[PDB]
Amino acid sequence: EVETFAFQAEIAQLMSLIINTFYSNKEIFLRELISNSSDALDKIRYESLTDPSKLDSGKELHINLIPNKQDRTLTIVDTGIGMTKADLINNLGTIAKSGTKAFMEALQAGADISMIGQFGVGFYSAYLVAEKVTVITKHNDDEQYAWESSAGGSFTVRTDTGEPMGRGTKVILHLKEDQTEYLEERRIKEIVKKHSQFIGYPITLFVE
Ligand SMILES: COc1ccc(OC)c(Cc2nc3nc(F)nc(N)c3[nH]2)c1
Repeated sequence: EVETFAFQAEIAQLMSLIINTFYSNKEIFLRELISNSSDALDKIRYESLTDPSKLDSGKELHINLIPNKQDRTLTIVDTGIGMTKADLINNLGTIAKSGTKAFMEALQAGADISMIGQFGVGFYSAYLVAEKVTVITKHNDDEQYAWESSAGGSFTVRTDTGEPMGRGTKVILHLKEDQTEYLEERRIKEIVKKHSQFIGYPITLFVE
């Protein structure tokens, strides 16, 4: 069964700003999500220092970038800490409320969209290039979940019956029709080199 939830009003507002504002420098979505992955990998790494059993669900700490032209998706995969149901439905939204407001304020004073990550809400930059985002995630303390949103003010959560992922998070970007450049190998490489060059975890760009 699929539960449908309303975004907090501020988040829905931010999402619509991201979708509606004319802003050509869309490529920053990728460093935002890679950075989110890196924080999540840092978290499970730190936690395992005092409980090595936390790595029973997978020892490898890394990031995969997987384009698929047939499906028109770009997937960012990590083996970080993963998200619980509570994170998905409640906690992320609660923390995002302040960041969103600060960001929206900054945006006059003349900040720009590329600065979204300094407000801890970089995830929503996915909406610069994706019409729909699906997030598959698994935390040690919980079951595997599928979060999904095409914006418009709501998101869904369901327990995921797909392939089990061990531990971590996959963000599946269903790209907008005019955003398929982000499926191209050389465009992805270029972006990773420019914005994510010093991430402390292996980043593997899959080819097709
Ligand atoms: C639905 O997913 C999100 C919604 C809002 C949001 O930041 C407001 C984030 C940001 C984020 N949180 C994450 N937690 C883990 F363990 N791994 C990741 N790769 C994560 N990315 C995710």
